[PDB]
Amino acid sequence: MSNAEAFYASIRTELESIRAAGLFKNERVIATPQGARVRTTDGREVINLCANNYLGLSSHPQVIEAAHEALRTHGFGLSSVRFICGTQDLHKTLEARLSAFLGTEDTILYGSAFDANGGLFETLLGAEDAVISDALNHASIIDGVRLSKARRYRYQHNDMDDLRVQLEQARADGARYTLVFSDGVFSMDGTVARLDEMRAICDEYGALLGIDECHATGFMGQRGRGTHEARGVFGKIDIITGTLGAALGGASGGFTSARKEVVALLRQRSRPYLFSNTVAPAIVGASIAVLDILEASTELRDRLEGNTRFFRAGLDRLGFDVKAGDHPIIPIMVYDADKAQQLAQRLLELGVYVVGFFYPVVPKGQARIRVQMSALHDEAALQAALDAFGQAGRELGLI
Amino acid sequence: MSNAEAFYASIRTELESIRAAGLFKNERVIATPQGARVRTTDGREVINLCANNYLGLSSHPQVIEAAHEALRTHGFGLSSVRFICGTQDLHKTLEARLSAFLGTEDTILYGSAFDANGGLFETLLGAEDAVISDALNHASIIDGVRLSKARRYRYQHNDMDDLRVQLEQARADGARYTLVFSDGVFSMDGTVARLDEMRAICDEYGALLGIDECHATGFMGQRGRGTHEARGVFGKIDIITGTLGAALGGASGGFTSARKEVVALLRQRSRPYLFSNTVAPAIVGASIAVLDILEASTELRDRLEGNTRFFRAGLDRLGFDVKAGDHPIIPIMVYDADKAQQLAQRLLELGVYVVGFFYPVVPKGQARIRVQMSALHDEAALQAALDAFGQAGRELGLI
Ligand SMILES: Cc1ncc(COP(=O)(O)O)c(CNCC(=O)O)c1O
Ligand SMILES: Cc1ncc(COP(=O)(O)O)c(CNCC(=O)O)c1O
Repeated sequence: MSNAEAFYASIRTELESIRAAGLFKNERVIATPQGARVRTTDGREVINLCANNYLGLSSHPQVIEAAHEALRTHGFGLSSVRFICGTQDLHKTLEARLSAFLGTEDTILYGSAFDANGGLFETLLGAEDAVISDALNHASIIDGVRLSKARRYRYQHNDMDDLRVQLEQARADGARYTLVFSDGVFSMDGTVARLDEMRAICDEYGALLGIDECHATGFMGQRGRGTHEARGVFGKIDIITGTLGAALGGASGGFTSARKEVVALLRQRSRPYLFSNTVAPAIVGASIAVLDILEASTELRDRLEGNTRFFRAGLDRLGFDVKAGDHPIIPIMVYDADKAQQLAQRLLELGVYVVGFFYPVVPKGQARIRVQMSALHDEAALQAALDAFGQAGRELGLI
Repeated sequence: MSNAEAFYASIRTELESIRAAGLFKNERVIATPQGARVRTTDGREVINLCANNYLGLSSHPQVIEAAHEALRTHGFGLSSVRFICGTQDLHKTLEARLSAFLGTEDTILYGSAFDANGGLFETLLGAEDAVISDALNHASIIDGVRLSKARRYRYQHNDMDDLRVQLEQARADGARYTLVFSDGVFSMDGTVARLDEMRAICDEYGALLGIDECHATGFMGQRGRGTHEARGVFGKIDIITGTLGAALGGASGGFTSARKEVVALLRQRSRPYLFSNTVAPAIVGASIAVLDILEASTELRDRLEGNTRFFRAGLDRLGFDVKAGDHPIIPIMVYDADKAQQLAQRLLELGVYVVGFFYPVVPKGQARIRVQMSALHDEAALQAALDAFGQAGRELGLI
């Protein structure tokens, strides 16, 4: 046995253990555009209830047409980072429009929200500084923090008292600048960070407040500006990182939105911005069309909150443990990972497309289906899916 | 004076410090698609010699048309990670086509090569293991390694004796598995890793061999398959990370190519694959077309080789320290940062678009112009470029 082939055996052993634990993820091959209804390669049409396509913009024909026109005017790829020959007029326009949309001075585009978080903390903070994360922060945030030299603190999920505890220990530890950072809306449980309280706590200690808005931008808040609008702290946020790949088009891209001087240091120093490709022209162009759509009417936002309020009441009535208000992320807890695999595959047989969340995506013993509402869903599909959840929820002992 | 505002003052001071040092980067706003000639929003049309558009596919009409078709048949965004509802038949087809193109059993798509590198080492290696890196490895590789718990060794740039020294030490320090990782072609100086020697040196120690192929795929090797083809080690590479945003279209996306079990574990466990958007349908479809073009004929990479040997030989006869031929990346050292921005500015006035390279993109005191060849250039442009380089070169003291 050679070391290299030994290595491949440890990999194959690891892959076999993951199956045995029921934790192996199987990809489903979709044959159609993203949509509230979708078809797999077997030709079966099913209701998609697990997409980040909150506002239906992923296949919106005006967004689609703006991609066609940006290809015509501005080409397919740029094959360059921003500071060389990857900045088109489109990127500057989109950054201006996102900053106005979000209430910030400026905005810097990244290839993904993952890389915005990746290149944020190491650029702005040093060994003398502290970052203090909600314990449930998205993986991209944790890895961005791990790449920084900052001192790290974690506070219990949504626990404003533990947040005060950590800011005390961080100040005691001699922190110079302190950044409190959290998902605006949490990926896996739908809860909404208490930004109004956190803005107050931050001011008291003099800490910066940064949020990750991937699951808020476009629909949270009366005008879909984000969690900070819904919490009454619009214009009061130090750092917004976010994605173009959820409600704002779904294709690719991310951003950091902040005061002008923060954004300016990120262009000069942030590693993903210096060393990774610019957002593709058709993407930037369609994102500008997305902002025109959402600033013209809150209808899509309102429709989402409506469908959500409907489908949440529905799951309440059936005996599922869902709070039943608004929150387009409806986490249906099943704890056991094998149950989650069963429920996902039973619901697929009854014409509903959802997917099992289990470790390492969610913690062990806390498996779940993450149901995700879209503004696309019509009452027929909504009522249809409730029947599939009621039936499958009874066949497998959940209600 | 509040802590928050003092932080912003720090950022402002640092920006100012960057500008005083001659290290502040200013983006130029291009109003046109990417191509051999380009026009900025001030109307001036100029010769582009600093794109990653090595094969000219960034605005190739068949690549633009495939992206058009994919928008029609498969939509704009998927707004989902792969294991949920972000997998279309296109992603499976491109992963298959790429594996065949590169000589590997399977491929896993990422949002970028930056993320492919970011999600590799932490998923495959542990604290018991070792990574040995060429000292000039790309920032994305260093960042991926930093995120893993493996022990880190560096060998001197392209120094095969030092690599053996590190392989001994890593063995003497008790490494379980050892992965030797390197740029295929190096970002900032165009040198080509000595994969033939390294595959042999790796084999002595049973170390793995991994390569970052961003500046190679499409055009390195007789059939353009990679640096490994060019060194006669095709099919003998444990790990290939690489991009779709350079020679292969220039829009977005990246990949890791490896044996079936590595790729399978990357799907199960790689954080950017789990937690960041799938590649957009238009980019995957246009990528499948890109491989159709490059597998039908070698003319584009052949015209790239010609354009390079002509231009490298031309700058040599002009007195530039440039050397030989065949390396599409032509570094032109100026050392001083100011001299780098001046040279780039003077070349713009003479009708050539290049950009100064300086810290932190390259080391302090080692500023350069990174000329980059494309297959797109006619000899009238390459000749007008040479005249522009001879004039600006002798005006600023370079020749
Ligand atoms: C060696 C290397 N690796 C990874 C990346 C990241 O690629 P993506 O664009 O796919 O993230 C780059 C980008 N380098 C761009 C340049 O040299 O200008 C690179 O040069
Ligand atoms: C809070 C949060 N932050 C960052 C990211 C990364 O975004 P990009 O896809 O732009 O890299 C995600 C992805 N979330 C995927 C999901 O919830 O299924 C997220 O949920």
